[PDB]
Amino acid sequence: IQRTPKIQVYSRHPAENGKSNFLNCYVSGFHPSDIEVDLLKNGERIEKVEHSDLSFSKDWSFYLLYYTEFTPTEKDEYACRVNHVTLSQPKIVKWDRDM
Amino acid sequence: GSHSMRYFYTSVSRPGRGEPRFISVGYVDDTQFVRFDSDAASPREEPRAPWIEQEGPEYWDRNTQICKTNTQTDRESLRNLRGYYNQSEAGSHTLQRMYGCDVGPDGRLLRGHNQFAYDGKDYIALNEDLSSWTAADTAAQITQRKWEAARVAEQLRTYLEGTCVEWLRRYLENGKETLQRADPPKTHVTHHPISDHEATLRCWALGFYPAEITLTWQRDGEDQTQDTELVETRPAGDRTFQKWAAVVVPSGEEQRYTCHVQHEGLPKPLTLRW
Amino acid sequence: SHVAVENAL
Repeated sequence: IQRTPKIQVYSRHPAENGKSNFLNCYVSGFHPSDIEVDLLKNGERIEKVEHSDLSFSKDWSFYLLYYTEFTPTEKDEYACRVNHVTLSQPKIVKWDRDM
Repeated sequence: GSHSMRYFYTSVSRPGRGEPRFISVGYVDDTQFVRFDSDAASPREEPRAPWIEQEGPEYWDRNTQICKTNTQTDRESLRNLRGYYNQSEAGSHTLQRMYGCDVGPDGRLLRGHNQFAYDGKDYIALNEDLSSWTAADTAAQITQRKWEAARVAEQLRTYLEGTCVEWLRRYLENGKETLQRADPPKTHVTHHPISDHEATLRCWALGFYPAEITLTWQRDGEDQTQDTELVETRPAGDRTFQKWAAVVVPSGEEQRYTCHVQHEGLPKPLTLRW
Repeated sequence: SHVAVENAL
């Protein structure tokens, strides 16, 4: 009766190095609703990360969008770190501009 | 032509850390327009879309009061449910509700909804006839008998056929500039060499509304349902959505592949290629 | 607008 979160990390607009943008971490399909989500820049936690209001899908599983304004580059690494009761340890998903 | 309004209620208990937290969000189609959080300093229903901001003080007062009442009622429900299932007071539990109306092109109710889930599982639901209930288990059958005695079905049918539809159509008119203007996807195809044998073709759909969309890859005209990677439709963060579909092709055969996109914002279905 | 009907489970 618990469901582990699906995770997608991506940008609002197509990535342009030096072009300002939004980094998204979309967590969905999870239950219960208690969840911790952090956006990371080069391994470090980003403060000023906002999220959508808790809602759920037809199958009752919850979904949330965590996002922050960012400017991409060739070297800067980005990722999402998610913790949930169904996870023995935090799950990290790296941002891939082609996905 | 097939518009909906939905409210989603979520209450979660936190034993030893005070009363359960109650959250409510409301949607017209795929657009959230209100929210409420019982933990807020002075909890109010708050606007989440531009077209709702115009509603006057009485609108906000009334819905805020309903939300505050629901907060308390949900706490009563959680306690009752705990008893039905002989559960202890040490565990956190969840009560969810979704309800609302679908309106047809004639402006009449097409379908009403009112259903509940306890700890992520179907608990009780109002049937499509809006006059009978479907109870998932013996606990939910207790609830049903209380709600039959209180004639809840009759009260909900009234709301769903009248108030619900009337407000939905009002919202649709007030926000018609955004709500009744489908935004077709911006589309393109990318190509990512895996090695010399093969490469990935990814078909993109960006910034579309509403969320409903169909993306498929074809080789020579036949669908690749089996070899296609299809990600879940995701929010862009600006009230539009994104989706992509990818397929692995042998180097030199990219030619045989076409991406097909269907969306209500498109004059005609698109077919893209690399 | 929210339904004004309220019934504990």
